[PDB]
Amino acid sequence: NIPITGSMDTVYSNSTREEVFLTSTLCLYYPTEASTQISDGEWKDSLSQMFLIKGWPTGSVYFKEYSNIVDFSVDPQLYCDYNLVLMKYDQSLELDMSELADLILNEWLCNPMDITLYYYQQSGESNKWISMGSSCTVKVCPLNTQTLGIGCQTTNVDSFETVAENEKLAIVDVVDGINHKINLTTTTCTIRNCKKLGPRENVAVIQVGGANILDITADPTTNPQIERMMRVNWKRWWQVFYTIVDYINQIVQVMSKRSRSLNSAAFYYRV
Amino acid sequence: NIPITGSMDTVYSNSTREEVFLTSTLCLYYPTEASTQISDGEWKDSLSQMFLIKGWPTGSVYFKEYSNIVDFSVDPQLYCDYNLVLMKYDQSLELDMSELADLILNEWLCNPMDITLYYYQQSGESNKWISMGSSCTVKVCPLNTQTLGIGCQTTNVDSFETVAENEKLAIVDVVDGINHKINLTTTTCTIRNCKKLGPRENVAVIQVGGANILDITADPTTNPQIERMMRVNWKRWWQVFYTIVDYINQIVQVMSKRSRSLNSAAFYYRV
Amino acid sequence: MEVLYSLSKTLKDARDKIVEGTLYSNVSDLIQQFNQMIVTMNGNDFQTGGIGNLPIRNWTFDFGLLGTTLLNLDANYVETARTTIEYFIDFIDNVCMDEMVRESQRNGVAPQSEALRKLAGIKFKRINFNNSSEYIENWNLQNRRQRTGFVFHKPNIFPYSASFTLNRSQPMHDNLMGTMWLNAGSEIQVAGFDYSCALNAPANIQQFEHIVQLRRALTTATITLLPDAERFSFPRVINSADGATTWFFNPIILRPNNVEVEFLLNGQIINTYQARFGTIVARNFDTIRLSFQLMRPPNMTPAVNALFPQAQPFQHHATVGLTLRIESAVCESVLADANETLLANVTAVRQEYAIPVGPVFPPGMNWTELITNYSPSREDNLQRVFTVASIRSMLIK
Amino acid sequence: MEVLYSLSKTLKDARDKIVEGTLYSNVSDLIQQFNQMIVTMNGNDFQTGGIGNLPIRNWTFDFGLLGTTLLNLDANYVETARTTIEYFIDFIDNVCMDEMVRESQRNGVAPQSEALRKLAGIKFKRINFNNSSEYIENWNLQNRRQRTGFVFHKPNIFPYSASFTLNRSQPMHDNLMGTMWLNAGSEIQVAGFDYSCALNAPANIQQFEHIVQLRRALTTATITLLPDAERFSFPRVINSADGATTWFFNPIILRPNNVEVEFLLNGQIINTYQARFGTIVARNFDTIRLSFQLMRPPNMTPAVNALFPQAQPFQHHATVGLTLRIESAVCESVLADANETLLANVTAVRQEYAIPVGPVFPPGMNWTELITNYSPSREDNLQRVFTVASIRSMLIK
Ligand SMILES: *[C@@H]1O[C@H](CO)[C@@H](O[C@@H]2O[C@H](CO)[C@@H](O[C@@H]3O[C@H](CO)[C@@H](O)[C@H](O)[C@@H]3O)[C@H](O)[C@H]2NC(C)=O)[C@H](O)[C@H]1NC(C)=O
Ligand SMILES: *[C@@H]1O[C@H](CO)[C@@H](O)[C@H](O)[C@H]1NC(C)=O
Ligand SMILES: *[C@@H]1O[C@H](CO)[C@@H](O)[C@H](O)[C@H]1NC(C)=O
Ligand SMILES: *[C@@H]1O[C@H](CO)[C@@H](O)[C@H](O)[C@H]1NC(C)=O
Ligand SMILES: [Ca+2]
Ligand SMILES: [Ca+2]
Ligand SMILES: [Ca+2]
Ligand SMILES: [Ca+2]
Ligand SMILES: [Ca+2]
Ligand SMILES: [Ca+2]
Ligand SMILES: [Ca+2]
Ligand SMILES: [Ca+2]
Repeated sequence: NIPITGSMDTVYSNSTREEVFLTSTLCLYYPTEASTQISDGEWKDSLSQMFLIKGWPTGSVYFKEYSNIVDFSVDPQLYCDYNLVLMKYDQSLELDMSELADLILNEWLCNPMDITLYYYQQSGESNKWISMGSSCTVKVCPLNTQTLGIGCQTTNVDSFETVAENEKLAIVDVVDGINHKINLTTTTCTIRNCKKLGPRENVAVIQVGGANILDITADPTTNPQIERMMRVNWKRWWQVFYTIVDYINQIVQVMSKRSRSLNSAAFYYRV
Repeated sequence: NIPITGSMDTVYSNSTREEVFLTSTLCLYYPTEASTQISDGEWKDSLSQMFLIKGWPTGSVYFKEYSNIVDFSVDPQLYCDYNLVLMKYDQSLELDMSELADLILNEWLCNPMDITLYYYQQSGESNKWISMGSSCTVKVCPLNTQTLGIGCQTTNVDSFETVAENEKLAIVDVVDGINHKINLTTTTCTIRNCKKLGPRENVAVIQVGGANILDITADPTTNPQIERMMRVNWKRWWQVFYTIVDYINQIVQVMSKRSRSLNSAAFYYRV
Repeated sequence: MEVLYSLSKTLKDARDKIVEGTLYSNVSDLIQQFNQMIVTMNGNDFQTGGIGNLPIRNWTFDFGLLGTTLLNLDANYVETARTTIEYFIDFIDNVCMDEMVRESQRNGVAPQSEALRKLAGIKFKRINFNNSSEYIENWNLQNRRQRTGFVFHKPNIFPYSASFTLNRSQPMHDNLMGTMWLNAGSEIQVAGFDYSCALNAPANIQQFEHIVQLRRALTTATITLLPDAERFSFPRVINSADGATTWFFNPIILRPNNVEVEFLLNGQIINTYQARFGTIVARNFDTIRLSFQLMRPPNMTPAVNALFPQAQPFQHHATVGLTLRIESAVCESVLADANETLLANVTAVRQEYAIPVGPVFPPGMNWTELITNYSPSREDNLQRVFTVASIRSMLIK
Repeated sequence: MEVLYSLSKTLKDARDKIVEGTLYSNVSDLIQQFNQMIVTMNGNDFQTGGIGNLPIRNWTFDFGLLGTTLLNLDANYVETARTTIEYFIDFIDNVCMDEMVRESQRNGVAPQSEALRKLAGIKFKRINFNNSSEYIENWNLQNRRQRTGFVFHKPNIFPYSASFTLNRSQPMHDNLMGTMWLNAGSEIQVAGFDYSCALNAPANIQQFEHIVQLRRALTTATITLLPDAERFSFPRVINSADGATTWFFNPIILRPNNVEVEFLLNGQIINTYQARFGTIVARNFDTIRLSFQLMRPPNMTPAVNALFPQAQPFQHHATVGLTLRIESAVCESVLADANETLLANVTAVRQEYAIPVGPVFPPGMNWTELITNYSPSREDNLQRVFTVASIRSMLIK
């Protein structure tokens, strides 16, 4: 990117809220239990009308149901332009909720790994391995410079140190600098070596249940709170949706349009 | 549109072909009989590998099969960034092929019509009514100043003047400046009042069969052979597809980036 | 500097009037003036050149006065006079070259070239002969500051510029509208064009306007205004404004209706010619506003009707042009011309000796970039070097 | 104009030295000068004003000489002298005022104000008394062309300019890097900021550079260089380059390590100082290159460590800065300062009578637009009016 000079006395431009709502799409991702509690089915159209009151065109708001948190965790495809992810917190799903939130909230440049053949290190702090599928069970075995396992025999998989089992998604970090031999269940899960770029400013995750538990930064030392990790108490999904619709201006202001030149085609939902 | 001044001595810029091939996507709409005659199914992957030689990355090409021309006419969504439409010509399908070509090649601004309440005029030359559905049989009864039929009785649908029968897609032009009553099978077919804006730069139509017959301009006087209505003879669909792949540079040179502040959201296959 | 002009004038008149067989009454006054020049220049040493490749040369003056007893000139008289005159002409030419090449940014009117700075002193005022040429008398007026004036035939006042503007556009460049012009030397050629041929314009009238700003206001200028601009009336392909792509257009020339030409001085409408072609005049004008229109022909033979369709394609693009020559003008400041070799002389003298690029004139003295920015310091130095070029061209053509 | 300064000087001397009881020894030569001035100015008719609201006035001089037979000055001498002197002071004040309101695009240094133009004539050359003040001295030197020097205290050579450049930018403006600067008056405050605090930079060192070009080459300037540019060292909300949105800037001031200032004249290293704050000297220069480095500290207490993470957010934004005052300087061309009141005098005289915007100067004569484009013609007019204002301030305050 070339330099961009600017003056400190340029007059503030007119507001672009009208332009952006006229030329962007809002993109809700809600759990199926939401609709089941709603017990309706004109509600998508009614919410589209209530968004039209706020300013979006009639078709610019797109609702996407998902089964539950882990089932959305496997392969999150965000087919649209400003992504809101409703996320109901329930106990024992803290880590998988955090994994999903991290994966959608950060941009990842990443490429496959042929587990059965090579041994893999990790470049540094911003290099994880992302495993996705029906049932991922990573079983790692660190090696030495002599290529012999430590805490594990290179052949006996039974001695491999499991670090996740039966998770739809797993963002696994291992010691950075050690050649690891991996076993992962090639049929029902695939593992890809991924590196963390800047934030994915296109998404925003709304935790619906209890206290702040999301820790997208895998580092223990830092647990930053991002503007895009919203949290709202709830008892009724209608109340949740009404709050989101009413304060959509604040949400989309907090969120920003994506900025990353992709090399891959996909189905987006644009205007 | 603000003015944009430009010199007449600036040096020609380098070739942008590689930039656009890396930044855009191509998508081919072909009939099912193409695959039937090809008698294969590694052929999509083979053609993607073949395009990669001409310089389109692996994910850039999207093959969207459609059953046949009349069935694809009904509300065609062109999920792409550069659209090719292979269009096999058969005798007696001239008007329907022309209808589809007009629809996709020309940019339309369409408004809903409520046949059951209002009698509709046509504003001028650029206005048409497009009816799309499983079987559209639009019958028109023109009306007087006192809303009484001429050549028809407003309440007897049998005396109406049929202008399309059982057609998946009909672009009807009636005499401008006269109110009409419409009978169209409301459960099956949807009719919209559309105005033709400028052309759509995104799409190109490769007529595959016979003589130069497409007439996009409903005016009898003008029959302009637009550059995007390409034509080629055929005996083998493999030969057709190899022709397209070899001459892809010329086709996308003929086409150009779409330019319109749309308002209707829809899925696109962009990178 | 007026001393330099008087030296050139008296040497020219010596070369001309001192000829064999002529009466002495024809040249009594000239011989007296030549003797004054000899006896006032005697004893003075001059240093010329020393910039670029222009060689350093020293001039010393010790000459004998021309005779006066002779009642009718003969071969001896004229050849001795020629021996003196050749040396003097050489000195004048070298001084003029020096003052052409030298430059200044503050007080451009002042003499550079220490030879000319010496000549500007008070001792050499007795040489002042008469200041009659147009350049020298404008120079004396400036020195005595008053209203100067230079008469120019076809003055190149416009910087060379070919360009266009698109008031309606799109990436396909298939339906455009706007203007496209050249301003070069003394010619303005402006052509408005519309691909729709005013299909949707109000009343089928498309408006085009083009405002040209002169660096110096021209006085009592004769102009030839014709319709149907030449250069913008044949099919051609032009790179877009960004330069990313190129766009075609195929002109169909039309009558430019209710054309107006305003000649403006400080935004004040000084002259206004409405639908009048041929030769026109402007008293005093700093800006030219060419306004014209493209009217869709209300009636149309089938040929033209097929030519301009109501549909989209627009395969032939309607245009309407205007050509405007400035045949002659009077300018307060100095300009190059088609009739005067002053700019050519100055530029040639700089190039022949490879003068380093100065702080005020542009590299190579290209007139286009010199008149695109024609600041007063640049004007002062230009007037100085042009007047020196006139003085030199009196002798060395 | 030299004669105008002589008039002002001799009136100031007359008002200060012709006082009750002072010996004739103290004032004999002054009386001789005054008598010469009276004799020269008698029998003339000057006209002053006629531009804007400045009223036309007519000045006629018929004043008797001053006595010389008095051993020691008494009262009556002083009253006669004063009734002459107030008239002369009013005349000189009006002449300077009318001169300060007139411009000339061509030949600025030549006088305007027909009164002053008449004073320039050969008749009044016997008034030339003394040319002592700095401004008249430099005027005489320019006419006597050679080096001129004006010594300035806090010269406002820098046009007002506040702006930033971003070498790493995102539409969210959360991980930025670049510089900001205020050049105003004699201040250059520059601050290079990095939001990541040099994580991925080579060796955790981020190089910041800032180039400042002077419109005139200052000479022998004392410059106070300090770290920690204050103005860019507290939270701020800055409009983006195109004004679309506004970004947040939350400084943490690191040391600027291995700073390096280069003072350059015609693009060659004239002076260089590394890690040398306090009072420095620029011998002769035309541009200032300030190059500093943001070096991430390797060792950190936990507070600093918490401030600068390796992660994405970057709540606190590291920065370094320099402040550079030009305490004093010497320039070849006239400038405004924080010491002399010449710009104030000229601007006040223009505004008092509502002079219309002239050809050469900017509207209102604002120093930012006057110095940002400081062409030679503008410099000529500015020197003329500044010298006239300095002349006027001798008598009128
Ligand atoms: C344009 O013309 C067609 C041709 O008639 C119209 O179809 C008519 O639609 C109505 C309502 O759907 C049908 O009414 C039916 O009547 C029977 C008894 O008459 C009753 O059992 C049904 O419950 C229903 O009410 C009518 O039969 C049908 N006509 C035919 C010949 O089938 C069509 O509705 C017209 N378009 C519009 C917009 O009205
Ligand atoms: C400019 O801002 C004002 C807010 O007072 C708004 O009413 C107006 O529509 C805006 N104009 C544009 C062109 O956005
Ligand atoms: C992992 O270990 C199990 C049990 O030994 C084996 O069936 C499976 O093939 C192994 N997978 C890989 C990728 O080695
Ligand atoms: C454009 O083409 C020329 C000739 O092939 C080449 O020298 C130049 O580098 C190209 N431009 C760019 C930006 O690479
Ligand atoms: Ca998980
Ligand atoms: Ca083990
Ligand atoms: Ca790691
Ligand atoms: Ca953490
Ligand atoms: Ca009938
Ligand atoms: Ca049809
Ligand atoms: Ca019609
Ligand atoms: Ca037709």
